[PDB]
Amino acid sequence: GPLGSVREEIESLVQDSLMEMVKGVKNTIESDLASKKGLAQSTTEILQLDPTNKAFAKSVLESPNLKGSFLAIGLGYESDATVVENDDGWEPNADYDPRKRPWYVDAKRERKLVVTEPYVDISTKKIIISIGTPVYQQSNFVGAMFYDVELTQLAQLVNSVNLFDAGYLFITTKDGVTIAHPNAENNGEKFSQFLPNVDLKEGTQRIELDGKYYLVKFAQVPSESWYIGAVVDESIAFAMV
Amino acid sequence: GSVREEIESLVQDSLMEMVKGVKNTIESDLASKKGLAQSTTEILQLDPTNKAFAKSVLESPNLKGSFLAIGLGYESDATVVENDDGWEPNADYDPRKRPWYVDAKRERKLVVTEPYVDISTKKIIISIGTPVYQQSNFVGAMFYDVELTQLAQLVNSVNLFDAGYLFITTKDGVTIAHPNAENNGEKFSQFLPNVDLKEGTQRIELDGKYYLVKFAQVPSESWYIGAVVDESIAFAMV
Ligand SMILES: NC(=[NH2+])NCCC[C@H](N)C(=O)O
Ligand SMILES: NC(=[NH2+])NCCC[C@H](N)C(=O)O
Ligand SMILES: [Ca+2]
Ligand SMILES: [Ca+2]
Repeated sequence: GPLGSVREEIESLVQDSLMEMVKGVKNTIESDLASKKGLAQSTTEILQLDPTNKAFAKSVLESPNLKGSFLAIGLGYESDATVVENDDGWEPNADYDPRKRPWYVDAKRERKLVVTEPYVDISTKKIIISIGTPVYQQSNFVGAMFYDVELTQLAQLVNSVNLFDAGYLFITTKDGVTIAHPNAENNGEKFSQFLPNVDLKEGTQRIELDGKYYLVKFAQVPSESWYIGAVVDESIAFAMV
Repeated sequence: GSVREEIESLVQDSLMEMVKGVKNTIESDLASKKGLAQSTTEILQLDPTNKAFAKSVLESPNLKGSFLAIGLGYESDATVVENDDGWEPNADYDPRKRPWYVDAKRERKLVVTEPYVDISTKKIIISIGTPVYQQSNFVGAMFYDVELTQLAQLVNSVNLFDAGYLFITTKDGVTIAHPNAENNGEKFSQFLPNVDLKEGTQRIELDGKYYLVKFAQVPSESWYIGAVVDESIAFAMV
């Protein structure tokens, strides 16, 4: 056990908290996504019993349980770029082409159910992930569907945990864009503005920022390709143990 | 003694682990299936009397692949719209005298039955039961059969080093999960007499052998998780 027996206990405790958040993120988000996946899949299959029937589509997407399980649900058509949608607070722009949206492109490309990476919603302007499913009349691609999922539980998980008064946990994208933070205004920004000179990589990093010493640990969430980050002030943490 | 109390401690650890495992697999499985059964019911409420529409929806691949069997019983014709390729309701089959129907009709909402023997597959199953409405008329009820195979895997995955095993019963003591599957369907007292279906620690004597029995209740259902060990064999191992 090399130099820093109190410093290798901090690192060990941060690793403990980091691992629980990893399991914590999986046990909430992934189990929720799995539930929402099957719901989106059945909805897609039921809808292509009569895909061009947009009245039937609106009827299904206005169904209370389905309507209350997602932020918003919609269908974009290939030929028309017509959008059937169930959000009582959103209607397409003059400029809104579904066929060039991330959930659409992914669904058409994979020819199966897809999940997008965190992007900022157009109506809500919050960062969300969307469940994308392709729609087929009968082997002919007519369009794709979006099932918006707000990352609320990520905001709750991160807020709850306090790394023994020395720091906090946070979540970024694969490109280091913050999506969950105790202070929510860091969301949408690259984590380099509140935590500069830190590489987005799994493992342990130690840096000095203007007279302060910080301990940083990153872990990945393989299924959603997110990074979970842990920061503490090593000086405060050291004296505390 | 201290060693006997350690055994009781280790049995409790395995017991609590199993309770957690049931909630982390079965309950999350039910949670996902309940949301699906609820959305499926409301979709069918667009045209409840449409036999063809119901059939085509119940035959949708993902929906048909997420349940053991899905059906709709009517209050009038007593007819059934089923999606089981290998079944067809006998003349003696009345949907409205089945557990899922009465429970769903009694309640305002979606319901989950106690584990019961499937009339067709003869397996032990639970059914998600929902009411079907038109104009706010009760026009019938639906069932969503769920196999309890994930219980068998949990129960079978336990290795207590020949000292004992874990088992699951209903609130009535009817075994629905056992390392010896031949005990499923019978009351647990058939192989474990003089044990009350109560939460807590019990020590019994059976055929010159001494056993330690510990029960825990799964509150969302009413299932009891049972933990049993041969105290002599347990002493031997640890
Ligand atoms: N609730 C909404 N904002 N719906 C429309 C946008 C859907 C999806 N987030 C997109 O940008 O394509
Ligand atoms: N797999 C089946 N065939 N299920 C239909 C018969 C049994 C069903 N649980 C009921 O009592 O309604
Ligand atoms: Ca709207
Ligand atoms: Ca049939």
